Amino acid sequence: MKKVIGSIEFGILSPQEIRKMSAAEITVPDTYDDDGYPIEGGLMDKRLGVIDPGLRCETCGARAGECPGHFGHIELARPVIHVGFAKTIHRVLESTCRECGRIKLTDEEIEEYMQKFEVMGDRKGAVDKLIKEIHKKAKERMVCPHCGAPQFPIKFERPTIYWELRKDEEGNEYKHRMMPSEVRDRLEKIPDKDLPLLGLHPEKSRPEWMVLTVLPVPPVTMRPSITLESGIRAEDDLTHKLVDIIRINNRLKSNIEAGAPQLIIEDLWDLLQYHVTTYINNETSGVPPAKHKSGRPLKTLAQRLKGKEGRFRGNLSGKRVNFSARTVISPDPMISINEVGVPLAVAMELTVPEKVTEFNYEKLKQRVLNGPEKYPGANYVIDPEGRRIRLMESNRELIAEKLDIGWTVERHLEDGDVVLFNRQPSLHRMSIMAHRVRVMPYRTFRLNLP
Amino acid sequence: GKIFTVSVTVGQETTTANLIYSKAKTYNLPLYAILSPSKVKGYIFIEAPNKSAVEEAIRGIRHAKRVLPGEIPFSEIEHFLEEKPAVSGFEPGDIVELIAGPFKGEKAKVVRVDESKDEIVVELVSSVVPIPVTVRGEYVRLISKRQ
Amino acid sequence: QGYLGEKYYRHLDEDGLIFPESKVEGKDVLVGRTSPPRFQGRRETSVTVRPSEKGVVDKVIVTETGDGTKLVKVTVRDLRIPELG
Amino acid sequence: LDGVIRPIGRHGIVGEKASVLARAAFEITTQHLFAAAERGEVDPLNGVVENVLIGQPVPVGTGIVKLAMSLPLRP
Amino acid sequence: FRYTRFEKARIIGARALQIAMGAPVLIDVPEGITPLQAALLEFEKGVIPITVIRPS
Amino acid sequence: MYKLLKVKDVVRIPPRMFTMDPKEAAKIVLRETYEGIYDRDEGVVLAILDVEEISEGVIVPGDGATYHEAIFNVLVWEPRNQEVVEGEVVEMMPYGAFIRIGPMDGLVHISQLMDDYVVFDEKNRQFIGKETNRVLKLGDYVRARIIGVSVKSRVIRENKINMTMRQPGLGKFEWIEKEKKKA
Amino acid sequence: EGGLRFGEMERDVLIGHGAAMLLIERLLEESDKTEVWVCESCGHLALEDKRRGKVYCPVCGEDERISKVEMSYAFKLLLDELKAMVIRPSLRLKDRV
Amino acid sequence: MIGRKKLEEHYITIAEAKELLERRHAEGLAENPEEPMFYEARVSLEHAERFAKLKPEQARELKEKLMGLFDWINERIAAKLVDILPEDYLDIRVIFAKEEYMPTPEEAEEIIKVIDEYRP
Amino acid sequence: ATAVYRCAKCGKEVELDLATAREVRCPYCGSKILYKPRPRVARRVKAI
DNA sequence: GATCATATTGTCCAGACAGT
DNA sequence: ACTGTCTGGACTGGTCGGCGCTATGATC
Ligand SMILES: [Zn+2]
Ligand SMILES: [Zn+2]
Ligand SMILES: [Zn+2]
Ligand SMILES: [Zn+2]
Repeated sequence: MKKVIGSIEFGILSPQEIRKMSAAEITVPDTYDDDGYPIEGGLMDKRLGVIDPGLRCETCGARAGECPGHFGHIELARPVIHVGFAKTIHRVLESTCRECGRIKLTDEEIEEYMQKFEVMGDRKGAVDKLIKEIHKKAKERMVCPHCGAPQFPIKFERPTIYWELRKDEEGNEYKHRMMPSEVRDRLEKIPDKDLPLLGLHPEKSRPEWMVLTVLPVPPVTMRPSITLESGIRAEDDLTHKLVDIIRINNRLKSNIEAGAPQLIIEDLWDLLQYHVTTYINNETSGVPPAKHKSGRPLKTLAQRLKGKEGRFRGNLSGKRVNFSARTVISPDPMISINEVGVPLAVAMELTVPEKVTEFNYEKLKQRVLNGPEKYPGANYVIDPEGRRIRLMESNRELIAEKLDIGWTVERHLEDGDVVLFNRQPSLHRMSIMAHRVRVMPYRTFRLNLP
Repeated sequence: GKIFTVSVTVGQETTTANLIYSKAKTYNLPLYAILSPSKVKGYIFIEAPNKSAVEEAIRGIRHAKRVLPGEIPFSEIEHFLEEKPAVSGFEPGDIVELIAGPFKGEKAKVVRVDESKDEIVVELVSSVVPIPVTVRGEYVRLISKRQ
Repeated sequence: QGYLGEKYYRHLDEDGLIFPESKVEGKDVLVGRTSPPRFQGRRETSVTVRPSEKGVVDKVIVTETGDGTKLVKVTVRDLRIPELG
Repeated sequence: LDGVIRPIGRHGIVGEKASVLARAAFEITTQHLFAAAERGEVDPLNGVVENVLIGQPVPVGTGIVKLAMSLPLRP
Repeated sequence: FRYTRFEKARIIGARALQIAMGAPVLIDVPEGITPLQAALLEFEKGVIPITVIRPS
Repeated sequence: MYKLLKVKDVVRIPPRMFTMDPKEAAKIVLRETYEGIYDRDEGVVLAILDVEEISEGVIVPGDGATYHEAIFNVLVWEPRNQEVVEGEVVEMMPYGAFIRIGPMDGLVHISQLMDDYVVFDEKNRQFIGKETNRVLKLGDYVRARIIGVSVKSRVIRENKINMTMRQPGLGKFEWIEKEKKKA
Repeated sequence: EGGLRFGEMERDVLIGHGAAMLLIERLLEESDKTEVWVCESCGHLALEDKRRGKVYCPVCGEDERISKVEMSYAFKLLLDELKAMVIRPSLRLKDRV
Repeated sequence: MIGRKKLEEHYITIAEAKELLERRHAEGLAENPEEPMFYEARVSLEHAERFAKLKPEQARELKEKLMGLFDWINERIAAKLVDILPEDYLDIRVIFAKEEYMPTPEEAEEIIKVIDEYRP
Repeated sequence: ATAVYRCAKCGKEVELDLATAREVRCPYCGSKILYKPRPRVARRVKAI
């Protein structure tokens, strides 16, 4: 049968889910060797998909053009704060106790907020207002209502730097840098019952998943590699960012295994955090954007998703379509308002797929027997099983003799065919209308003056 | 004498250390000591009275990026200048990854380890038949401790 | 592999260059070029006319670039009689 | 609609849209998606732009027409 | 009872899709028209079998 | 174990079957769709008997076919764990004997066929007991209960059935009769 | 030999015209139509192995409850981008009827 | 899972399944190609007609008698009993050894001479 | 696969084999730019 | 000579925030 | 409770055509 996506549920990917979804582990910061073959364990590994036509994917066994691509995982030496959740993390850091892990609210207040959450319904604005109110109420409490442990204010430095305002034995106020490991350890202590108070799903948006311990490297198909006209492969910006991330992670792992001092470890941790932050979003405020060797800044996943040229607008809301033409228009008062002047060259190129029935069998047979170079003719023939055959001179008569009920014939544009006629910009719904095809031997479009 | 860190290009820390040594010898620098362990990649340690001498000594070398502001305590680098074989701390039954050798980029399991011959015996986990091979103790890295 | 067709190279000479004053159509081969294979037989990298363009080959120039490699520039002219549009 | 004056931008009508994809497609795509991931929001895909992005028929015009058929057709 | 433009368009599209892959025409045909024209003549003759479900 | 089920389902009738009866068209579609497959919770879908009730069709967008809510009777076969069944040996090879008990073919291990090291005779595909001197040949009725069913695939042939036979009271019908004579 | 862009404004005026199936044919059936395997247990994109010849969900298992969903390849790319951005989209499948 | 939902589930016997498969064979014979069903259904019909111990109406009567005689047994137990048609304690014991209940000799005997009525 | 070519500046005929050419130039005047001569096969052009 | 790891980290509008 | 200030985001769509860039300082 067939199924459709009834609904979409969003959440934060757990490290276990990233490990399970990964078909390979990436440790080599390289794409291709001298001869051009992929390197095992690299980003261009066949386990993550294949772009080059010759290669065959290891995970699914499919060739290029049909392999959907498979994700990989990178085991980071140290946890890295996700920048997109980073500010939200700070909010949780201002809402939960540093020792017990529970929210900084009384039991009666917690229960009342639960009734408030249940009562209001599903309007987003009320939920955000309640979350902001709860965070504001909890952030001003310096004593945990459940454990009584003292709390300290936390200062958030953009993009992923956390400062805790601590007091020494002499009363001096100093700032302690909260490492991502400490932040993740603090986030792990929050129970599932306090997560709805923080606006987090207990089974889908655990706060500890907001700190990245495993980095999901994208499939090969989503970041394809092409060969230039000079014979040199042109890598993607995401591929370069992942190469840098893998190199820094390997250096950090080597230094950790070598017993490097704390100055080494925190410096490499900061470098890895910067690399991951740029990989998530290269236009993050407060950091220098990642640049190529030519000085060109890279666009990472965030710039791929957002913007006019992004996936949402340039590829999802609006995209290029097939079976479309575009040319100059010239006046034609001799045709009706229902008719559009279609050139013969355009008509013989754009094809209407018409199924062979009991009443149009002779017309479609004549269209097939005319061929693609004779008007009115046909360009392609699709059998009922589903194989598309292009009509050439050799098989023009053979396919026509083989035509039967249920076949589809991509015939040329004929008179009376309905086509869309749109002019850009489309300010109103009247900027496109369905006209009738009128075939004339000239080159330009023809549209009636009214 | 305070310990400071100098970041250098990976794979040529010894060359930068030798260049700094030559500069100190031929330029009368107040440098006390320079250390460049092979295990640590891309960084070197400099024992100097102050960080200003460190940044002055490393100045003029394009392969020396910067000097870290902090000061390394001597207990952190005490274990670096200690006579200890690389095979120490490796017990059979765990999993290791071979850094170099003919089996480059391969995971294996330790079967026999001895410190007298500075070598270790590992069985490849990807091999269907168990065939032990010998590899230098410094060519492996512990990935998970198990018996 | 990559052979466009027998009739596409009908205007080529024995040196892989198109003859001048030769009528060409869309996707017609002007300079026959073969590329070494990636990572098999030699690839096909012939320079062809645009699919929506045609005309007559006006001139062919053979020279060398700054690196000493051969360079062939083919100028193709098309008569544009005024029409609708 | 909510008793207060709201703009038509990212801070107004589009801001309080129940659909995650509707908010992400128009404005502030990255932070809206990350906030939806934080909240674990479920998009019912009851809008038009989400069905456009996915490929399901939109719930407007002929997309709301439901048809019934009597199988034994005897011409 | 009247048919809306959207309902009529949906009915004609469904009938044309049925005619394209089966569903012999209940009326005469001019021997050469497209299935869309067949659905149009079926609607014009008031012989369509497809109904419209409306909430109540 | 054979099973009769009353199943309600949405059946898709293509426009080419419009001229036929809706019940017959739904039965044909269900027969070409569900018959000959294996279901995890139902077993071997053997046959579709009839369609009791059908509903008015609904046309979904993007498809000219008509979807009908129909209730129908299905005869299936579901092998159960620790379930006894009688069959006939149809195939014998050295590692185990294949017996037909229904739509599937159960496998009986040569080690565990009897409490005796039975030798396989490759000349005539026979099983010979060393001490009991009992001969097992093709076409012999046997009785055994199942201990292992593989439901890793939806194909009937790829599914594997393993039974147990070393327990007393099982084996050939003549063996059961001889055991009953002693008791 | 590129195509013609059907921009956001064209989609908006097609919505205003009320032509749902025309918009489906334009944006989906003629640009990037594709089929994917979705696991009903967790909503993750299932993996189909041609060598094994079987479809299964690697994150979850579920060798039985896998369904084929027709959607745009741009939507699949968006899902991949979201997964790379450490965001898990769970596709709750629904019956067509 | 067959269909959207299951309404009624019954443990049918060998004889009634054989009758249903014979009806399917007749329908396939009415169908123009000479092959009525696939390999599995034809093999099932052959096995059922080879092990056709009882008539379908006799099997139905025996199954309903078993169902009305006791209360702890189900349709599956009655179907298995009418399939095996036990004659003594040995087959009853090897059937019910792994079951939830190991029946006493008295109820085993009463099952036995309920079974052997009109037994071929 | 040698062929005759016309020089750009001097215009004299230049003979060389492009397949195995270590350097293509006109030896008569040193010019490095050559023109491919028009073939003598008759071509038919429609008058307007 | 032919290779090879590494390759730095303009305006305007609206929401949130110290200060008085 | 007001008030000026810091920070963040967007800046109509589409099309034709071209130009040009996407390594290097050691090592044997
Ligand atoms: Zn693949
Ligand atoms: Zn606490
Ligand atoms: Zn799953
Ligand atoms: Zn010259």
